[PDB]
Amino acid sequence: EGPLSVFGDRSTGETIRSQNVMAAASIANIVKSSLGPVGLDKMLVDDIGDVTITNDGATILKLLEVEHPAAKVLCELADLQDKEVGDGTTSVVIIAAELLKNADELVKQKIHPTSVISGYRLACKEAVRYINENLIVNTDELGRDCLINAAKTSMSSKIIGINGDFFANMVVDAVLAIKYTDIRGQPRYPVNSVNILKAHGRSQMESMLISGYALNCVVGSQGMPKRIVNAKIACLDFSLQKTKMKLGVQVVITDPEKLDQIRQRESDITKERIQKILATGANVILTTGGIDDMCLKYFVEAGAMAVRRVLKRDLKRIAKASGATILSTLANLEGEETFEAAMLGQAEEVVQERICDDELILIKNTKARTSASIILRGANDFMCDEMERSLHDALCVVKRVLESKSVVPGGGAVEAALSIYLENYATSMGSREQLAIAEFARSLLVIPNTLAVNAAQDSTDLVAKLRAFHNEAQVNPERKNLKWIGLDLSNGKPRDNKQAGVFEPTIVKVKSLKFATEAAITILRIDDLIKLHPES
Amino acid sequence: KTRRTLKGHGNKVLCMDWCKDKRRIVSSSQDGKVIVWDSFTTNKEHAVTMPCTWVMACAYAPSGCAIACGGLDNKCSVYPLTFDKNENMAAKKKSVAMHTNYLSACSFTNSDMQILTASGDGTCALWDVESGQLLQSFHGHGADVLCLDLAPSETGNTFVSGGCDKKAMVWDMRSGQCVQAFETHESDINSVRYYPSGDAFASGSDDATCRLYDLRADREVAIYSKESIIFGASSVDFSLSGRLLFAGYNDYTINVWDVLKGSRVSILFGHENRVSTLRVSPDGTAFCSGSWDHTLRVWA
Amino acid sequence: GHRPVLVLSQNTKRESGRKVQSGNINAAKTIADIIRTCLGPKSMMKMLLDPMGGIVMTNDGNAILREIQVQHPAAKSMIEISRTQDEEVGDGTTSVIILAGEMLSVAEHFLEQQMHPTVVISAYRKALDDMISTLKKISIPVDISDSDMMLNIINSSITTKAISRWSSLACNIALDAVKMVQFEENGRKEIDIKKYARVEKIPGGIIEDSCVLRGVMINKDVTHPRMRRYIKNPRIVLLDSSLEYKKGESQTDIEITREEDFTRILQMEEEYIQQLCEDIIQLKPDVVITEKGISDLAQHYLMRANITAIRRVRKTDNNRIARACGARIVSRPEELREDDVGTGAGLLEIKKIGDEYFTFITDCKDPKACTILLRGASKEILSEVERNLQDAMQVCRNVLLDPQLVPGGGASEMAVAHALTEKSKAMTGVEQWPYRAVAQALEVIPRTLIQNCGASTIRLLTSLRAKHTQENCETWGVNGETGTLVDMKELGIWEPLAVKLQTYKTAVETAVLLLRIDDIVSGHKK
Ligand SMILES: Nc1ncnc2c1ncn2[C@@H]1O[C@H](COP(=O)(O)OP(=O)(O)O)[C@@H](O)[C@H]1O
Ligand SMILES: Nc1ncnc2c1ncn2[C@@H]1O[C@H](COP(=O)(O)OP(=O)(O)O)[C@@H](O)[C@H]1O
Ligand SMILES: [Mg+2]
Ligand SMILES: [Mg+2]
Repeated sequence: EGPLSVFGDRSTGETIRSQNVMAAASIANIVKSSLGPVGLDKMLVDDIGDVTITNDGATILKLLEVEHPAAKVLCELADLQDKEVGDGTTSVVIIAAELLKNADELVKQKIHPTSVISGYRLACKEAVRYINENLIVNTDELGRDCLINAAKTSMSSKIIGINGDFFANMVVDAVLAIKYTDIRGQPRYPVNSVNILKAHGRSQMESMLISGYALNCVVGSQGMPKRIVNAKIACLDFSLQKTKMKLGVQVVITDPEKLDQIRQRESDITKERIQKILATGANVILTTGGIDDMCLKYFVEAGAMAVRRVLKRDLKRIAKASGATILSTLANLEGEETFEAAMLGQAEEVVQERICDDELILIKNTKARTSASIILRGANDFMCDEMERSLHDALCVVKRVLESKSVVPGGGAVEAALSIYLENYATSMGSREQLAIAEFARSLLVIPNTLAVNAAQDSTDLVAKLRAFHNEAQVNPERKNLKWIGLDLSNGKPRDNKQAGVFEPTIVKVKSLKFATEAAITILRIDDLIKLHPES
Repeated sequence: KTRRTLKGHGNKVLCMDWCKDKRRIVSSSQDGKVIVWDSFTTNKEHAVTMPCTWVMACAYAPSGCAIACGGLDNKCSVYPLTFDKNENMAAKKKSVAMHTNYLSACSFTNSDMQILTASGDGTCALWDVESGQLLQSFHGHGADVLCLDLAPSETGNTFVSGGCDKKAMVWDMRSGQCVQAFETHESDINSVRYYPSGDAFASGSDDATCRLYDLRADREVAIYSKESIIFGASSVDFSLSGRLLFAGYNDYTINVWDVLKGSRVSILFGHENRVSTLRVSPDGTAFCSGSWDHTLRVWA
Repeated sequence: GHRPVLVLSQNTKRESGRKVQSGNINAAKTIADIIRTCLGPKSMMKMLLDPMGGIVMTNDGNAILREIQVQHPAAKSMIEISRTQDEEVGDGTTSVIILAGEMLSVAEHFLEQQMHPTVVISAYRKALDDMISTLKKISIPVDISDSDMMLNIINSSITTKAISRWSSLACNIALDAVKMVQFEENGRKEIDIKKYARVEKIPGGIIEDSCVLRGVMINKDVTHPRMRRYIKNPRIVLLDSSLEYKKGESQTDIEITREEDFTRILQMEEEYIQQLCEDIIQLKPDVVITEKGISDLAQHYLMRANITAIRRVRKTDNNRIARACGARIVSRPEELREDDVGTGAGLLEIKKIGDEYFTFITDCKDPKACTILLRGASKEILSEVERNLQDAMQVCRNVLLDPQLVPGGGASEMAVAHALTEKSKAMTGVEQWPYRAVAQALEVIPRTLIQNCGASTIRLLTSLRAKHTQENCETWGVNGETGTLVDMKELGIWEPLAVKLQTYKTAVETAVLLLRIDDIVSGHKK
């Protein structure tokens, strides 16, 4: 097969370019139907009947089986966007695929790919500059209502979209509750400290935001009390079992009288440790290790609560919230074995609550630090999982809005404004990078077009009206308030989205643009593919 | 006399090893699943999955704090056996061997700082466990090397290795030379095992013959063959007292020999496929041997 | 070779569009139709064949749906919501499935008429909020201290089951068990009937002989025959540690060099057993119950003090015994205390039923755990009786926690439907049509009751709707036996408010979840 003599296939030039564009288009088209408030969820049957109902683009692309390398590039692009921002996962994939498609259309006209790449880089830089200079709103002016509007906008298109009036309040309260400050006065919001527990049963409106922490654990023994009025929480990182000598220690008995004493000590050691821990005044004992029966009996007789096999991250969060100190050993700097009362966490209550035939621990009103947890109620497991994903997206969006106090109008306003501005700007940059920047601007219009199409409306007319509004805003200095005009998908007409409360964090748009440009450049950089035959 | 069975392998059993406490039997299988089940209660103490498949090398440290494994991946790794209950055993992987061919067999030394790897590249290599670098190679067999056994009782700093080179050669780490060589099997070499005294060693071959060599005379001592047995032996071992020559065979059965006489003392069977490994428990009370029949039954 | 190039892996199908929505709605409707004929007092039993070889004669919807394997994921969602309804409230499992099927069936009509599913979902959620409001409005309070009302509620809960024949006995058993299990500690009310209300099925006898014990029952016998099988007022000591001699945790080896060391070690093993037994005896108990084995020498030492021992009892049974007799399970007998000794069991009886020995700790005073003894024709009959008793106990717990009641027999459905229809007249947008569609789709319950009874559906529903259009007629429903319109103030069929709220919520939310769904993708591996 020719003189090259390689054990594999080879596609060169237009063939491989069209293949890559087709793969990117396929990945885009899989998730294109789940964009905007009029988007719809998707089932993903997992070859064994496992069902996953989701609208999140990252989840859809992660669950799918993808073989083409460019399709992979898009899938990991979505995953990166989800990891580093948390929202806009579908938008970034759609934008990247459209950028690649238009770039290849340019290349097929004998425009060199280097010129297209240079134009794309210039367009991305200028788009980011324009967004940061003209299309941002300072959230300090709008107060707390801006956070509520941002959360509601993020939760549209999700299974909790209609219930936004309630879910946004819950999300904002949780995020504000888990807020903590560090050195140099920077306020940071450590999301993933909001433990999210799923349990089917009652309606969505009956989901609870715990003013404390929620453990997916129960008491180790039925004999313990299941409620403590004033909790003295002690956190341990070691198991409470019958102590056994380690690998380097052996028990050899020559005088048989010592065997009974040795066997007694074998459990008296743990008994003494538990006696110290109880004598310091502790009421609730949480440990990451196991607890066998005799230790449970000690806790039962002491009238205390003991929980075993607590997750390490859960234990860390509880210790941080209640002011407790994690202990891996009961050893001090004096070489002795003591437990001090100064390392006891406190809380206003610990309850063995029951949630839909199953029980869980509620640690309410931990002192010295405020913590939050959310228990989601739904019809079944799949719906609860989708609720959890949507809730995580909302939490991430609120965290971004709080950390960076800039938001941008939603509903395709930014895309239309950028398209108009970049189309005007391309005329003063080179000769072929002109075409590259024009195609970048045209590709940015795929978002409002997809939004309008998903609502079964005239996409062309709506996008034309939006472009006319934004052109008038950019041309007439006195009409600069038209930049906020976006799309009203319920009525299919242009609407001032800033007044409507449709906001997104600026970081979402900026990072999506940068990542889409980089992925498009990477794919456009390929003009030849060699696929070696597998050796299996 | 089979007393228990061990059904914990998805594919055929390739090799196994014992422990000094007689409770930490480890093994390797075709799939790449390694289990360290207890010897008595037949319960998996702890298990790990090798990322590759076709692994027939597995050794157990005399101290018991680590295990080694390897196969067609051209790789030998050390898995420490520290307690560390809240840990995945794949994280503590330690890649050691840089081999250009499949690893036929690996073994520890009495001190858990060296491992000897016999591979299909025709060379046996010595690796320092701690530092992880190659100690010294052993140029030798012009073909694949299959078996590898360390001497007991100081090892004499010596070990023997055999393969399809038609000969078994004794080496010396203190000088890195083939001090002794024996070429009398007329077939492929499969297994080798030192006599308990350490001055002799038996070897199984594909000609269904078991041969005993005495290092104090440099000549074969006793032939162990029968016209009934036509399938080559795959494993061989000695009794603790040194009077029996437990040997594994591909005839689905196990042939028992007498070191002094070799007069067909007994025979046992039970496996539904080829026997791949056969090791004697350190206490000498009982023994065990796996097979390709997916089982690793134990005889007492 | 030149293998084909493709984006997604092979065997990765993908559907989209109107076909997906129609298929989902059809799957839900099929699931509903499977158990449609199992609703009401005149429901027909269904006979299921377990893959392991068992037979499940049942009428409960959840059991039927959990014994059925399906491939369409919408059917899987329906099975999951049935399980959710069964776990959350305990009954209403076949009502919620029918309701969800009907709402999806009426939503398909709007999907086919160029209406986006988001509008339908918004209308559904508004309708659900108004249903909750109306149901809370038409509810009535109930005195939980009145035994007659409790028995009547449980009866209305079990008139539709196979235990309707012995309804009186069933209601008494369920009420007594639920009231007995109810417990309060540290200011925390608790009704744990899944743990401390055990149902034991012994085939044979007559179902009229089945009764709830004032104590517990286990399938255990005395370890040694010499032990007494009848103690009047036993002091019970519970253990979860072996009364044997066992090896320690550390590796321990003895090195014997003198002659007497072997015999001395054996003698000290015996002495250790004797010391444990003496520590047990120091409290002067009458019966010792352990989760782990008791050695023969320990049995001898216990019989020396006239103590009955039970060898190996499960953890849950031991917990129930502790709750019933007021004991406290302890591990090390040397730490045994007087408070841990369980006094309060008024009798310990060990009698033979058939060819097995059963231990009775009945006659307890103020017990917090009960064993429901069921005797009947065979295993399947007793299993169905147990399921009906579970439904009754769940209903009793729901009423105890929520003392509100709503009329049954379809009266609540019609009342809520009429209220929703009247409220829809103010609505002017396009959302009013699906709103009214859900309102009248709520009417499937009385329609199914009338269909099962065998009467004419069209005229009965028309007359019932006409009656409900009047002012004070929220309690007018149908008879499931005579197929006539009656007043539940006279018929006496009432249901807990919590059950109806959960049913409506689950149905509407299942409809919303399946309406949100499009573009099914399948075939991908893990
Ligand atoms: N209420 C609303 N009205 C109009 N447009 C909206 C509204 N809510 C969200 N959008 C727009 O829908 C687009 C799609 O967002 P979505 O697809 O949910 O995010 P992701 O891409 O992370 O899944 C966003 O760009 C946003 O501007
Ligand atoms: N005597 C009766 N007359 C008319 N309807 C009744 C009567 N008893 C119960 N019902 C109705 O039958 C339904 C109960 O049927 P059931 O099989 O328990 O369904 P589910 O399993 O969903 O609870 C209730 O909706 C109730 O209104
Ligand atoms: Mg989003
Ligand atoms: Mg019922």
